Amino acid sequence: METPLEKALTTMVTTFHKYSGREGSKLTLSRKELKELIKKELCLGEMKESSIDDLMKSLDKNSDQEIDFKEYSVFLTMLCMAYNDFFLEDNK
Amino acid sequence: METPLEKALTTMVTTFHKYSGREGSKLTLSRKELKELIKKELCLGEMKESSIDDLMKSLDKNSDQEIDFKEYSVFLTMLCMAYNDFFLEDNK
Ligand SMILES: [Ca+2]
Ligand SMILES: [Ca+2]
Ligand SMILES: [Ca+2]
Ligand SMILES: [Ca+2]
Repeated sequence: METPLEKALTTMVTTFHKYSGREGSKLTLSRKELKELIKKELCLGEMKESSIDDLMKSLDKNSDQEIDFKEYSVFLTMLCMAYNDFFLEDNK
Repeated sequence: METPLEKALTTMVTTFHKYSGREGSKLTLSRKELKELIKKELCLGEMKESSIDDLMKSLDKNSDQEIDFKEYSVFLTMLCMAYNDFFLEDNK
């Protein structure tokens, strides 16, 4: 038995490991694998090419242009804060 | 239109603001709000009291004994790496 939150974490592992196998290492999202993933995973219109390549420059820790899981946790942090800050303007 | 990952992050924001609202300040998980949240989010059974008291003490960068949102992303990081390391014994 496993929660809808363990299934949420599993989905984050799913789109990560699945798209992380598009290129580079199978544990990294290259700047192409990440651009591929964001362009499917975040549907909200402004996921445009310079929005993603400047985001990428801030998600990455070293400019290797391969996103390791601890680089990728920066993405997950900002997105989980942004949906909270949305909820603070909607449920009020 | 918003993805199953945005709905996974929404689930995380929903459990978060609910338990992060349940003691101390409302954007922050106290040693009790966290011990609640973990034992609600993780069905594992090794989410035991001293495992959680070390985990809390290991999450709490600042020793204030609430978990701010940027403390809480460290929990989500360890879990997204642990379910990947699970997935690496199956989808090898
Ligand atoms: Ca890759
Ligand atoms: Ca990198
Ligand atoms: Ca609190
Ligand atoms: Ca703290």
